[PDB]
Amino acid sequence: GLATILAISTATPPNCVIQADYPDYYFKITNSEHMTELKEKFRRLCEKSMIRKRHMCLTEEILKANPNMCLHMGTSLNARQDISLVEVPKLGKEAATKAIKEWGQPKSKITHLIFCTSAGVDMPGADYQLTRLLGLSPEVKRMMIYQQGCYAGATVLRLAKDLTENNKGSRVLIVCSENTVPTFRGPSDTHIDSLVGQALFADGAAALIVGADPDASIERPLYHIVSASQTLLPDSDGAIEGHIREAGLTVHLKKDVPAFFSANIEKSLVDAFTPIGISDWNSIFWIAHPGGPAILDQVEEKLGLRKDKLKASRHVMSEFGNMSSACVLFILDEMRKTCLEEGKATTGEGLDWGVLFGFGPGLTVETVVLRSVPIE
Amino acid sequence: GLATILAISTATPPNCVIQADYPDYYFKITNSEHMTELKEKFRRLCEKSMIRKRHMCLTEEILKANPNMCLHMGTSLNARQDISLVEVPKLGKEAATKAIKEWGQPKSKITHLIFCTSAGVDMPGADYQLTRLLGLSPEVKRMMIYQQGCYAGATVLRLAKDLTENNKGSRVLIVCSENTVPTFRGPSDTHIDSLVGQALFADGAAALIVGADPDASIERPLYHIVSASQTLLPDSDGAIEGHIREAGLTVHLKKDVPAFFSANIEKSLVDAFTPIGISDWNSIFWIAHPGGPAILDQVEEKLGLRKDKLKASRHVMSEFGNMSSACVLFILDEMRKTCLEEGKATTGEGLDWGVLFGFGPGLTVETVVLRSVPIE
Ligand SMILES: CC(C)(COP(=O)(O)OP(=O)(O)OC[C@H]1O[C@@H](n2cnc3c(N)ncnc32)[C@H](O)[C@@H]1OP(=O)(O)O)[C@@H](O)C(=O)NCCC(=O)NCCS
Ligand SMILES: CC(C)(COP(=O)(O)OP(=O)(O)OC[C@H]1O[C@@H](n2cnc3c(N)ncnc32)[C@H](O)[C@@H]1OP(=O)(O)O)[C@@H](O)C(=O)NCCC(=O)NCCS
Repeated sequence: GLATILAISTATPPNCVIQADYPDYYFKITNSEHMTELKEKFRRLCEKSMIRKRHMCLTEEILKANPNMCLHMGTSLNARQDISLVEVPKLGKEAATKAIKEWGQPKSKITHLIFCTSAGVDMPGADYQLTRLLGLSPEVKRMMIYQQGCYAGATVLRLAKDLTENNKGSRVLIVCSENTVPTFRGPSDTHIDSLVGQALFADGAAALIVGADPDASIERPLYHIVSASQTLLPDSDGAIEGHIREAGLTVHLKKDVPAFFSANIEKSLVDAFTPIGISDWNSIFWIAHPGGPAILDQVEEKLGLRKDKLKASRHVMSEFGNMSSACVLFILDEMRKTCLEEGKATTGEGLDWGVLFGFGPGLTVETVVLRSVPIE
Repeated sequence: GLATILAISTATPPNCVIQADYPDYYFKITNSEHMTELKEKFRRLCEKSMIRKRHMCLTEEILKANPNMCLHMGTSLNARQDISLVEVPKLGKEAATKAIKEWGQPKSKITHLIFCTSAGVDMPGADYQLTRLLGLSPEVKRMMIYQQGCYAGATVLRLAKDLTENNKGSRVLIVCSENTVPTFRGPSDTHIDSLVGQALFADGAAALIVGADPDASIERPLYHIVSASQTLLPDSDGAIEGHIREAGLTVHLKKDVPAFFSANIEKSLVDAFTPIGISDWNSIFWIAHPGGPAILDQVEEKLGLRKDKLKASRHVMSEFGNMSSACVLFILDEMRKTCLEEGKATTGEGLDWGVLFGFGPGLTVETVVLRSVPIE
């Protein structure tokens, strides 16, 4: 009777940028090539990011039409909203349609909708827009999770667990849709942490169907959501902040963000897995939000993870970059697809128990304990 | 085993405005006294609003320091954010402290926090700020409900029901905190619907403790949350919209908003109460979001409600105005207090079953079915 993931799909905007080409493109389109040292610093950030490509619905053409978006602090929120508020549900609809097709049931059986984005707020919200675009029932029970940043891919699983398990027959559609329209901006030699965001953030959407008590004749379980926790890390106030301003969403990142997450992550593992009798962190499958490669590297080092535990998470980071809440859902899709292709015994890389982590502002750690499903 | 409201408290900023004096004050502080006809129109709106007073943390002094807030469309989002993002959790903390005192248990027993506001978004959110201000456990499970407008006082009860009932031992703190900092603006003879907002919107916060399985030795039930639904009204797209812009939160209201809600409300009553065997809408106690007096008047007329059914809802509207999500929680507090004072048989005006309605963008109707508790 646990909430069960029944289908997962993803979508990205067509427009792609090769990370190796990005420092030249970025410093040219923002008219900052005279910033020779800052460009080389950005080059190092992009090289160290461990990202091969990123999708961005923002094109050279759109940026030329909105030049204040290319300044560091140009007045541009209205322009960003005009673009993003249409894009967020549109990209989410692409992912949702594919998830519903995989699931194979009529959309009239979707009783709940969770929509999640940090790319722009509006009233009514992206949940309303998606409900109308998909033609969901007017009576769909909606939860709109706005502006919760990079841990929210786990938040929506924590939410979906309680919705589906407390409501017999319920089926929840989850949609996360994120993009760089509010955060893209030109460079500043007094805002290096803003450059880090320019090296990492990307567009993407993911959609899931979740329900308790699957009908084995028509539905196929992929993961079970066993537990979901959330905690704030000690002494971490101010380490990640994002402010919605006249210049868009400004991003503020302290250098010891990776150290906070790696220094505290084992406590979440202990609290989540000791009650189950589990203590070997290499004996569980891992989905870790790739907020940056340094978070994943330092967690790996601190815990002594074998070097392939984080392969699925690093693969999504490499092929898609930091798509905020969407990343962990992309990673679940990657792992179950790869396990089916490679003939593994379970959707969790042949292991039975797994952990999914969201990392973001607070500092907040979201810890979800999963069970895999056998692949017969 | 139903989610049960165990404590309710409210808070308002000290600064109060008498509605009879507001047209003169408003047209003076916005430098618009030459708008003689528009001022009289605003006078009629304030007279017809059925509001006696409103609380607003915004003072003449603060508005003088932020003159772009007094224009109709002056660039002012940064100024509004600077004020509102501090005020929202501060006013919420005042209500939360009082609710926790009423409840009487240690704040370490609060396992979940729902924070709700449409007065300003930030990362981390007001839930984070409140957790630190109150000293809740770092492991409190937080849900941040941003920008869902006037139906969200019911949304948080719908959310709290599933959180508490799916988690044994859980106790949820709900805080709604709303204010006029993002919406206050000067008048425009081409934006009459914006004037309607200036006549109606107000500041306030409410806080509740909710939990299933109350401990009768230490806790006192006030209401049980039996069911919670949400629906979009047919052909209503665009009737209420709110946009987060460089000039703040702009408000857009069609004239037939009251007709949409009154024409469709009985369907929600039918769906919610027919399965319980209830059809007499005068036989249940009522909590109705006072989005404007015309909504309450037209619902009353359409359904044939006796003229005192909406007394508690109209009382809160009169003494506090439209505080968005906080209103329905103020009304629950008023009704249980009044019923205790007047010696009624139940916290629901002596009736056993009750309905609580949230109204807002979509158009969305939130329908919560309540049970009262006997007063011995
Ligand atoms: C950004 C990142 C990929 C850079 O990788 P790295 O080069 O191996 O790490 P380094 O310490 O060598 O950083 C290289 C340079 O960027 C600077 N830098 C990195 N993070 C920075 C930050 N948050 N603020 C300011 N400068 C920063 C470093 O100081 C260094 O500058 P310098 O060589 O001129 O002295 C890596 O630091 C990372 O993944 N950080 C976590 C990112 C994060 O916070 N994600 C959450 C976003 S919501
Ligand atoms: C605003 C309100 C109190 C006015 O009460 P009322 O005077 O009895 O109703 P009226 O139709 O006579 O309105 C008076 C005037 O305001 C105008 N008006 C009212 N609502 C308006 C709107 N949404 N847009 C533009 N004008 C509006 C009317 O046209 C009328 O102007 P006029 O006399 O010069 O022709 C009442 O209409 C109400 O409660 N409306 C619902 C408010 C609402 O939408 N709340 C949700 C906010 S999120």
